[PDB]
Amino acid sequence: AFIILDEVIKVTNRRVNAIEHVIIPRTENTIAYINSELDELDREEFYRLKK
Amino acid sequence: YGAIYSVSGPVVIAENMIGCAMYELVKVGHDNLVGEVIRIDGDKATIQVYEETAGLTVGDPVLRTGKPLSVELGPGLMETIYDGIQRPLKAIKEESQSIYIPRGIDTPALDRTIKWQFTPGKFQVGDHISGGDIYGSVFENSLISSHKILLPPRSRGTITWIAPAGEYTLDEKILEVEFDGKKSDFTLYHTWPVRVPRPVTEKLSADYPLLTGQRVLDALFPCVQGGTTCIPGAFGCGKTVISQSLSKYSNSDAIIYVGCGERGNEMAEVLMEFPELYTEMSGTKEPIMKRTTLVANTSNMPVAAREASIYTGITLAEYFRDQGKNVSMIADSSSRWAEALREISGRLGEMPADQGFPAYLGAKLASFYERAGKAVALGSPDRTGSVSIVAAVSPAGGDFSDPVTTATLGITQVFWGLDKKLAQRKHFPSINTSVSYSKYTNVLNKFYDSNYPEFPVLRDRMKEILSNAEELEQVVQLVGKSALSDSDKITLDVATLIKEDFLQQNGYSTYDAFCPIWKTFDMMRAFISYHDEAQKAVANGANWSKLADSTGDVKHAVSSSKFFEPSRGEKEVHGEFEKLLSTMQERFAEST
Amino acid sequence: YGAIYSVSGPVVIAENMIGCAMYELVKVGHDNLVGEVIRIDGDKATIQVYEETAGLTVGDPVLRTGKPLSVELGPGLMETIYDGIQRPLKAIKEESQSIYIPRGIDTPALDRTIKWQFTPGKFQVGDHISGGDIYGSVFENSLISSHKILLPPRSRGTITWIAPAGEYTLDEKILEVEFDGKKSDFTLYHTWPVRVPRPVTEKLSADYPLLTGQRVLDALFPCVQGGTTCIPGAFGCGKTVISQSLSKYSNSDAIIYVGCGERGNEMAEVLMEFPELYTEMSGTKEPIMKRTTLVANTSNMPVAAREASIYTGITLAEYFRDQGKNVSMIADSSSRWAEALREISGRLGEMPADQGFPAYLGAKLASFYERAGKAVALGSPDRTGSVSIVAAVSPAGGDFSDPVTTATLGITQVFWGLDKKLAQRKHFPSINTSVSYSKYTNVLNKFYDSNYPEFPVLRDRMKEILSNAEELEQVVQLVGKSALSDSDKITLDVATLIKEDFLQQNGYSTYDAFCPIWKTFDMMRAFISYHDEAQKAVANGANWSKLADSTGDVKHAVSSSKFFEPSRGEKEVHGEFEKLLSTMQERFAESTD
Amino acid sequence: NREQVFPTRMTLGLMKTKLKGANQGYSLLKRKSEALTKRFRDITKRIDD
Amino acid sequence: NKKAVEQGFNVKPRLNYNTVSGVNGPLVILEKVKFPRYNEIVNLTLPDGTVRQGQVLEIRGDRAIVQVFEGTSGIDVKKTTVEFTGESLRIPVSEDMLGRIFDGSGRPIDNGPKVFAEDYLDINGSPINPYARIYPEEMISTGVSAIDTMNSIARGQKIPIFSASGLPHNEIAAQICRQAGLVRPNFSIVFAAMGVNLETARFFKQDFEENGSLERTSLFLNLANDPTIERIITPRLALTTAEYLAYQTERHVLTILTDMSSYADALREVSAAREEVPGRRGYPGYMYTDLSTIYERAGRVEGRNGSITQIPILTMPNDDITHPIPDLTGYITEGQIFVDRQLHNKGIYPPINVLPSLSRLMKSAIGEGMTRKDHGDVSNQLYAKYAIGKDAAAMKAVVGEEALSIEDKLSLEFLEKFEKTFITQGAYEDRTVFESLDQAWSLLRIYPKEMLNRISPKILDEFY
Amino acid sequence: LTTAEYLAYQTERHVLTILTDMSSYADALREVSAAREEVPGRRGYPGYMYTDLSTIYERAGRVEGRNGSITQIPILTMPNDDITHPIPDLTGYITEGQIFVDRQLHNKGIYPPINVLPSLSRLMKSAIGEGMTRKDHGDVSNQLYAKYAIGKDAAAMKAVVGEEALSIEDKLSLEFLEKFEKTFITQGAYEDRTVFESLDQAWSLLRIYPKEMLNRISPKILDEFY
Ligand SMILES: Nc1ncnc2c1ncn2[C@@H]1O[C@H](COP(=O)(O)OP(=O)(O)O)[C@@H](O)[C@H]1O
Ligand SMILES: [Mg+2]
Repeated sequence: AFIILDEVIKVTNRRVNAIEHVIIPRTENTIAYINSELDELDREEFYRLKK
Repeated sequence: YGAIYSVSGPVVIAENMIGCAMYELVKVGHDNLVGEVIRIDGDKATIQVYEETAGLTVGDPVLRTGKPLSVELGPGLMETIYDGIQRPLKAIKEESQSIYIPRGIDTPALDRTIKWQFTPGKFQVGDHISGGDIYGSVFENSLISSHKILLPPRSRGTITWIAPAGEYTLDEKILEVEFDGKKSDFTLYHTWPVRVPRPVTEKLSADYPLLTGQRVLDALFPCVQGGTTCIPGAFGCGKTVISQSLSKYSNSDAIIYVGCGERGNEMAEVLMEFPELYTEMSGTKEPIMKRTTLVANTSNMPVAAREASIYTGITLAEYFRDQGKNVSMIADSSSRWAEALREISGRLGEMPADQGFPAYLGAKLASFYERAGKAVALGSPDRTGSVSIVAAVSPAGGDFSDPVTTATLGITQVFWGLDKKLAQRKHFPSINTSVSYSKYTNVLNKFYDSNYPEFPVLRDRMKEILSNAEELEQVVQLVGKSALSDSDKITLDVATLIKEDFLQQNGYSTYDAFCPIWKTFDMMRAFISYHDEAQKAVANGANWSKLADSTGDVKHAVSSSKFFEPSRGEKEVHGEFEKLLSTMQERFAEST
Repeated sequence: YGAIYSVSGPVVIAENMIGCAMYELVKVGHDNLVGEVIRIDGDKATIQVYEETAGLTVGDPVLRTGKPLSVELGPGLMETIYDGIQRPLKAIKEESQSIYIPRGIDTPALDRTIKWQFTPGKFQVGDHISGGDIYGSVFENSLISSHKILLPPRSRGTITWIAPAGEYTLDEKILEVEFDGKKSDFTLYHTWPVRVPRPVTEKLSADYPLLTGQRVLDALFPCVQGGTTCIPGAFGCGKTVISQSLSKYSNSDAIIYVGCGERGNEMAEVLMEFPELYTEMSGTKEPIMKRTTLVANTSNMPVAAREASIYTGITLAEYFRDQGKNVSMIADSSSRWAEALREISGRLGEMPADQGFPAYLGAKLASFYERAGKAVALGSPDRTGSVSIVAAVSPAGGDFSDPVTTATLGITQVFWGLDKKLAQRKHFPSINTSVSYSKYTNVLNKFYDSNYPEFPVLRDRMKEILSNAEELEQVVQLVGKSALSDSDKITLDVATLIKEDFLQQNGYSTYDAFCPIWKTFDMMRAFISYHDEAQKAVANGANWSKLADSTGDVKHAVSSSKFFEPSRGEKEVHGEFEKLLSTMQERFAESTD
Repeated sequence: NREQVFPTRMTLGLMKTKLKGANQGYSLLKRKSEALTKRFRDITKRIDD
Repeated sequence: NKKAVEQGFNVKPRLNYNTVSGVNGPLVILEKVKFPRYNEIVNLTLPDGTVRQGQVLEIRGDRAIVQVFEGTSGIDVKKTTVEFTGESLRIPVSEDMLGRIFDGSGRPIDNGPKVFAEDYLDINGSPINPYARIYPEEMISTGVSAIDTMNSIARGQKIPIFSASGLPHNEIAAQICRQAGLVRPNFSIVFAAMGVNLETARFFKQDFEENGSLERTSLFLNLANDPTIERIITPRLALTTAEYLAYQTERHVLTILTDMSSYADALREVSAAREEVPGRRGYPGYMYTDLSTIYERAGRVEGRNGSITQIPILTMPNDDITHPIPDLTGYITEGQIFVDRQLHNKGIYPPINVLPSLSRLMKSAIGEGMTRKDHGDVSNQLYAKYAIGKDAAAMKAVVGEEALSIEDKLSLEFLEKFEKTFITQGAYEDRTVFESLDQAWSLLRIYPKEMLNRISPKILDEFY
Repeated sequence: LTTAEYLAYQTERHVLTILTDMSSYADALREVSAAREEVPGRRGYPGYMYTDLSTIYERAGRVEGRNGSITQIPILTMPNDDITHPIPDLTGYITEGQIFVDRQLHNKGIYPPINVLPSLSRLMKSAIGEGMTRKDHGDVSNQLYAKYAIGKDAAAMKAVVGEEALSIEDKLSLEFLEKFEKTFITQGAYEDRTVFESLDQAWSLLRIYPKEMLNRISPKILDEFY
């Protein structure tokens, strides 16, 4: 039980760190970039409508 | 003169307006609605009226004021409540007898019926006078006595006639100055364009600190008279406590609180709390409103008023700085102001820059913050005032990635960082020491070496203790707490003590309402001495649990260092702190 | 001669100018600024001038040349530097005695004082001659010998008089053609409109590779002689250095290095370094500059001149193709050309389309990249030149989603995409092996079978190794390296070796400045053989950690194969690679045993 | 340092959902690691006994 | 001797146009203009007597759209009087500009005299002939290891300083100015502040005064209080002064253009005032060209012993390279020095993240002749191992410290002792490039000789 | 709002305006703005939606001389179930609280489907007092919020670490969450629950906890009401 529990704890801690340091930052960066590109498209549409 | 030609929403085009300047306020319509000139095309002059534009028909006269949006600078600015346009809310209510603001109401921004005692200054008839020179003094309040009457900064020349001492209403002539023709006659007031900063002879470096009273704010993240700070200003974060402290316990000789688009009941709360304030500047308790000017500005006000609220506030602060008074300006809802600016830009149709904000938002923010700073006032006598801007950012959407929040954080040298979670944890003033910062420590090192020499290294070591405690808390969350060494345990215990006593200051409590800078320095000395004694005991090899059991009395004394009352002040509190240091060293050494 | 009605930025609307055709060259202002007509709104005719518009006044005369923007083709350009409107920068410097380009200087594109030794061609008096036929040749320089003088296209007739052998300037008559009773006098040079592509007999399928010299470009994503190319990437990725190395060490006979929106210090670096470099071609050491001409238009130069520089460079490349030389035009930044187009369109007031780039940007890029291609020249004698276009698109923000990048990828055939994560940490060339592709591998299979038969299979094995190790790198970054199998460990180690030694090629070291085709093939053979030997040894049962500990010497020998000097010759280095492979096999066998 | 996502309103919503799910999973897994570590400390104490 | 005087002794009357057709934003439009120029800087007189300068931008027939640098505010159709000078904006330059402090528009704020002009040069300048250029091959020993060894600044280089709002980019730029010097043998600094704070301008002025550079420095201060339209011309004025002092006087010049982010914000405000293309993030599509006309005034020229090195100080909004100002500035300029908030928070000075940093003109200007033979290989290897250190640190964070290999552990040790001991410097510590290379060789000797794969075998044998 | 202003201020009565579909109002603003030549703003809505919504909302509030009040319940309709939309963003900026109706609660048949975690009233401390309501209101609400958050956390935690491994403060919190959602939040559409009856139900829910566990409640109120 000790060995299995230690292996499972190591896997779970590894996955927690992987999430917090890769998945959350990657998804946050993708969110920021998509929001920036959507703002860029909105600005282009605004300029075209202004013309 | 002018006449209406076209009305399509707030924008109004007035024909027959040859000679009308840009950004000049014009009385639009028969009700004398106030609006500025946005653009000119020959005779026409596009006007954005401030109040509601419904009912303006073609042919309505458009009188041209001749001057841009101006602040009404003079006596009687002090305990009044204003808006962005600088309209007296109390006087408007008294005149109209209605809870609403009647459309196009033109009550004077200063009380003309009140009589002010005028004492002539050192200048006499035939002596040269220049802009910013003090040619008289007016007794306005008890907190603000000798409200120095200033010649308009642009005006100059030779004095032809100066009124003698007596009581004179703000609208009557007080001084005549002949400059290539005696066309100048000066009352107790003058009008200054809002967007144009009031000139100064020289803008000194902001050296003296802004002692707000809160221990964390004036110890770890200090601000200087003439410095610009920032505050998250969100709901339930202690923004009310910070504003109250800066209003009543600070070094400032005057306070300019601007709302620039706050919510209606929030404005009701602040305008009901501030008249209930009392600052013990003198022996007898007197209201803080006697030295605090409000720019109360809800969301129903014109978007132009909301965009000009902070400008009017900074112009008032600049005026009280030109008199040699240290002024602190609290710009709550700076983002609200930015949103008003964005709405105005959208009405213009100007191209958006970032998140819809106009292209010039960053430039306007930088200029407005640069208008704050210690400066020697123009003209003789030589006097050095200062304007402190403490602008609560209040980010839109609860994110610090907004263009206005980013610009404010970049420009302002201090961020005080109220923490919503820490405030919810029943903590005051709920300052997040992990994110808050102050860049005025390098310039405050001079004042600290002059007055309390060890204070900079003390606050640096306290910050190091707090950061090491955060790291140790992360370690103790990751692994067992008992695995931490004796030094780590001492760091955690001392930093928890620092948080509980030094950082958590209760404004409601009488002993911690306003901790002076000397008492804050002495408390920092006591806490650092306790930490050093514990570290020395650990180095001696004694068990930390036994050391804490033996020095619980010293720990209780360090905690009670909060409870020492600043009412006695000066040597009495300092002497008691000297005694506390002696007891801490003796008890720690005895346990060894 | 019309007046000026409006001068807003780089566009000049000229009033009282009825009769000016579209894209007609005009001389705007008293300084005779060269410009092209865009719109014709009645009398007015909007002009994009190719010089600075400061100082232009309303009323200044505008002369209509009656001709389109025409490049000047003939002997002379080979080793020079131009200015987009084809003003020789050297001649400008000598004539003005100043470090700045004067506004509206009208120096001839080709020097007229120089006398060229002209040798008449196979055409004699009375023989019919058609467009693009070679009636003679001149000695431009040591490298470009027999610079074949082409009769201009769209011109035909019977040769009435041809000049004998001798030395002639460009002004002197060289040949006279009678057509329908009208005599036409032809010289060593002839002007051609840059907008209209030069005619060819029939464009052919490109089959010979363009040897860039870079290992990754030559092996993984090859390019042909006559194929378009694109090199997107952020600043500092390496597109400019890749272009310069390609111009230095390509097998192309002529180079047209075009600078649009590129800093002038790059042009200075080319002008300084190329004379020092030498080409082994033509049987003797001849300077690279003798076969490279520069169309330089610095970023601070007039905005409208970037399009002129692109068209001038591609027309020079087309002329040298019609002469039968395998040319490769290199645009510094088609993205800077597109930015100039966007600026002109915004000054005009057109609809922004996507990201502000005008709606015709895709069509203009498509036409410019379709200028390239292997083709048989227009007239006898039969010859087969080619023009490769290696244009470095520079996306805004480092995102390959830019409109210019998307249109360029739609039109081009080779994608040498650059990763900035590899640009940093000095991993040049920073070719992103994942997104990068080359559609010329199928046509290059013939060349590979002819010369290096195992090249395609070794290249495919390398691509498979890199892709598998990219997947394994994602897996290891997610869930660590404990789960990976032995063969996964070998795949990761060998791919890291390939990226560190083979793909990573320093273009400014003596050894790896130019890795030839045979050296690149030998290095792929070495690395693939190392992967295969490690896989076989591990499948035999040997532990990978112990095998790596024992064969660290072999791994270091493989990684150090990039230091082998290509100057030692194919025979000597290939022997070194064979010895390396033999010793590697012996070491792996000993470790397995 | 990002994901190759085509900028669109639907893709933005999908990525917000992914971020919310990842944050929820991170909190859940951190709490599970804490509980399992408490059980592990009990297990190792019983191992010593 | 000099014939430029003869054309000077000419008086040209100027037409005073009271005919102002209209005004909108910063653009004031005139009517009935007699033969308008395209960049004629005008002297627009306000009704109150204030005189604001402006230059025409678009000139239809009998019309000129003037933009005024100080702002339209207060401009009235009836009373404003606009006189056309007939020539573009020309800065009065001389050798006596060195040691004088000027305003944003060149008006002297040093309480001294008006500059006794030796020549009037157009601020817009002209492109330097690429055939007349000289590739900068003379290394400058800035004294800081992160810029001298990892990167490398030549004499004609225009490498800027990418940084965020709160970073110590100003202290780094002042460190470079006080230590810049040829590796194998002074710099007349030309400083252009654009929208900087009073504290920043005061810091730069005090640093120059205390280091003695103020005797050879000509400040063009455009504070945040100064008008936001003359941020466009302040770098033009400073760069025209630098181009004079370098090419027509043979003085090596450091041009420090602070807050190019503020310059570009002014550019975006001017563009949005018009119907200009929005480019990306609202900045005009011509931004690249504008920044090119700014930056590309650097470099050396043939036959003139002067040189100009441009060290623009950028302020990236969110510390993002992908933002238009850093992206365009990297595309134009010849490198960049990336000041890192991560390293600043870590406590390292200078907080230079060398990975995003680069210098085109290292290639030449470093080697066997300019400095010691090993510099290029050492820099390449240091970049590679620093990146391996950062990647291994990320892998350690993700999957614990035990899963790392021996190479990853060595690379983490190298990263720690490289950021802590090599990048880190005192504010007044200057390291010779050879000393920096020796420290770099210590950091590489952390590794065994086999793992230094970017080092050439000869250099590795001769220097390990 | 004009009717509300009239009644409340010229009649001295309390109003409680209940606006409905302010999203529809913003769509009408869009239609009116584009009837002119106004260019659409961030999401098509006009750039002055902040001003229009500010006027409509801040038409309410108490006043000094008049013994009347206006309350507002704007009731938005979030288009894509997001707060980043301009209508919810501006409405949150002007207004002084949020009440969230949740699809997760609605799909479980819980009426009203209001989730109390995102919902808050910034001015609750003034309304819930001693002279007003009953003196335990604020502490009871804070305790209910804390235990409901703990209940959601335990509901997520059960499927991760099993029901048995949950603490007592998690099992009792799951029971509290079930009773809270199915009996307190779940209110009959025509069931009139006065504030005192609702507080009595809240105390009935809280009583499953021993007095030691209820920590957010003040000791005096805990000793008196439990
Ligand atoms: N093959 C290579 N070998 C060595 N260095 C290279 C190579 N390719 C690019 N570089 C380096 O990259 C730097 C940036 O130049 P480059 O990225 O080509 O300009 P651009 O930003 O226009 O692409 C240069 O200083 C050069 O040293
Ligand atoms: Mg380039």
